[PDB]
Amino acid sequence: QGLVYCAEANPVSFNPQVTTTGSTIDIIANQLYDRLISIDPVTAEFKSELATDWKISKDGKSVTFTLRKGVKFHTTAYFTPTREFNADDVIFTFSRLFDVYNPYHFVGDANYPYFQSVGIDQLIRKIVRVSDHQVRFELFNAESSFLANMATDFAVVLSKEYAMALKANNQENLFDQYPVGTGPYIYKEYRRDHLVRFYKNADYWKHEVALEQLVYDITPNGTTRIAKILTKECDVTAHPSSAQLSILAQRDDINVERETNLNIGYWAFNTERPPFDNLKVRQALVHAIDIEKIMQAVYYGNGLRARSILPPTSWAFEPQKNMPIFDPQLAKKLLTEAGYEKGFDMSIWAMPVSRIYNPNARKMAELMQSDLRKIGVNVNIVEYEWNTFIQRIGEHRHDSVLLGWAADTPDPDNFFSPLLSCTATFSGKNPANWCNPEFDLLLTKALDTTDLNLRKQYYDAAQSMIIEQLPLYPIAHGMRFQASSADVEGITLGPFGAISLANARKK
Repeated sequence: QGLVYCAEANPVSFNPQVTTTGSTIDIIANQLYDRLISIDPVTAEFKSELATDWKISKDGKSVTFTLRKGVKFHTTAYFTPTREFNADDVIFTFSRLFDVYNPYHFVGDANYPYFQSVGIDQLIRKIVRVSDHQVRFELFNAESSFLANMATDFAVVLSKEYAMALKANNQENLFDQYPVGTGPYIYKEYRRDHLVRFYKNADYWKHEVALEQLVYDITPNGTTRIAKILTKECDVTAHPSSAQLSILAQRDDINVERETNLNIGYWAFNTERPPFDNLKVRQALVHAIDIEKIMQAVYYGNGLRARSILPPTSWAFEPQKNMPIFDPQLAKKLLTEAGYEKGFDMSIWAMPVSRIYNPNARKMAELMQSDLRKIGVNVNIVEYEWNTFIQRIGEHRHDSVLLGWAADTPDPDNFFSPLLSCTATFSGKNPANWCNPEFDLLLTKALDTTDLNLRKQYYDAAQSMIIEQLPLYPIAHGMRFQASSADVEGITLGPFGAISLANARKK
């Protein structure tokens, strides 16, 4: 038997290294690949994946991974391995991110958005082959988030042999399109904007894989995904429309999981674009927004109002005393002092698809447009296809944007570096377009130490800084939902990271 998953977007690649977009990661990361290590969703301890063991040196500058033996790369229509997984695959995979001499470093777009945002090339000096099944990472400095970064869905292990065979024929451009991994499923077919089809990996190292066939039905329209699960054309539906949760709840043969999750939905200002570079304007705009109306009409009472950019479940969470409160009069008063008592036009870019942190950006934008009109700010709503949308926000084309972040790890840095740091801005991320070295300094110091208390102190000051300067306005944290036919079991919906179907089964 097989399983049909209704995906909300086309995958932008079959290599997790080149995107941070959940829509893509959900499809490819846990299905085709494995990592060196993962993070236990309950205890937050690192768990063995392709690494059986790891040790950090005294000074935190060397990390040694012992590797699993007997691990096979996929046999696909286009590739048949000659050897089992080893240290060379690790050294190739990760050096491709930071080493300009790696022959794939510049392949495709030459962009690795997560890794560049956390400044990977200022972190890894080199990777040493101590033996066939052991490698040592040498770092320029200790970073307390390093293992957490090696546990992200982006840190998959690629095939050096495949990479090299394609290079010998000048077909490096196929590497990221026709993937080879060690994961539970294998690439069979992809039809742009229609479907992707994976097959069971009969050689999977970790366990026997239950499903023979995995199909992703690319279906951007939220109501259509509801429709498809109701008619049983799909067995699993990504990100169900909150307006249709009640309908799904009433169907006996449909299960809907609802889980707490580390995420933030926010309204980011393009801080390099006047007038949004003016702090008074940013303050004015936020006080104009009826957030409680939003908690009700958008999140349907299922979200938690944001008290900080960090979700209350983050270990560094600290509620901010000066969170802006809804006050149109105060909003009007600031707008004037900012020099805009006749207001101005502005765009609010809205996502076309439901996300954990914002189930309906369009509706939220419309509510905001209505609120803002009341103080003379004329909003036009901008919206594009999901992947196009992410790309243009990455180019900072917008005045302001409704976006957010679903955390890939429970390490608080995962909210800060990829979101608000200088390097993030220079790597096509950071919707606020905010480069503040004094803020970046706090994040560096939080990483110079492993001491939780010391880290939290810096994250406390980082949190306060975001509220004072308002590069973005934290709005809410959402629940993670997923709908599936009652015939489906073994699906993992955790508090961070992408979906996995590795243990999925029917009946």
